[PDB]
Amino acid sequence: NNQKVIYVPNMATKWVYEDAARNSSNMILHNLSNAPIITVDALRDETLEIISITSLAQKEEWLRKVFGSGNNSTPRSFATSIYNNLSKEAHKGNRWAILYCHKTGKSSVIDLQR
Amino acid sequence: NQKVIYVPNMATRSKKANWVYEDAARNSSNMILHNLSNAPIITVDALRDETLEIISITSLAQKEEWLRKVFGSGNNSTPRSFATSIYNNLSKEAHKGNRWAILYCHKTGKSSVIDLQR
Repeated sequence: NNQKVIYVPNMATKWVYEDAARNSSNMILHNLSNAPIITVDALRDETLEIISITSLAQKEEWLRKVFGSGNNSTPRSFATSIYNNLSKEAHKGNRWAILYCHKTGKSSVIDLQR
Repeated sequence: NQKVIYVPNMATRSKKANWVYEDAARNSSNMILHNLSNAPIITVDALRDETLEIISITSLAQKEEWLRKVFGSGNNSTPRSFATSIYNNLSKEAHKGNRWAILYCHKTGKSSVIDLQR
């Protein structure tokens, strides 16, 4: 039942660790279970990557990286819609969105507070 | 029943769509939540934010590149031994095929979800 908790000490600086850590994971599972699920037909691997590691805080940089360039660009209306959806969820004070790509069958967890 | 939101990409279609999404997105997400519910939790006393953010976005595939990215700023004061220990614990889980780990900082209570298969 209990999730494995692995304490990793820092030499420069246990039931208590385990309790706090399990409570944290459980809170995330709770919030994740209420997160919106954004669904798209297809996403380039590179696009999903940049979305999965890029802060929403600078809108133009997010768009610039997601729009990409030239022959390998991502449609602007489509990228922009993804941003506004993610951003809307973020501004509600919430941390998570799930991004599902049908072509791939793959879901990814997006941290909106990155 | 979380909200499902379809974002269309007409530039890539012959024809406008077309509930298959609305239902399949739900299923893959349920599978995610289930696996995450059981993901190992790596817990540390504290971690510099600079180091947390890099760990949360970096592949475990190559250890030397991971360390390279973690200390890329030349100004990261996280002890190298501590960073390496975190890598080894994360890697061990990733080697099992596990997609997910939670990284939890007890000092702050800050908790991040780690994709172990970047």
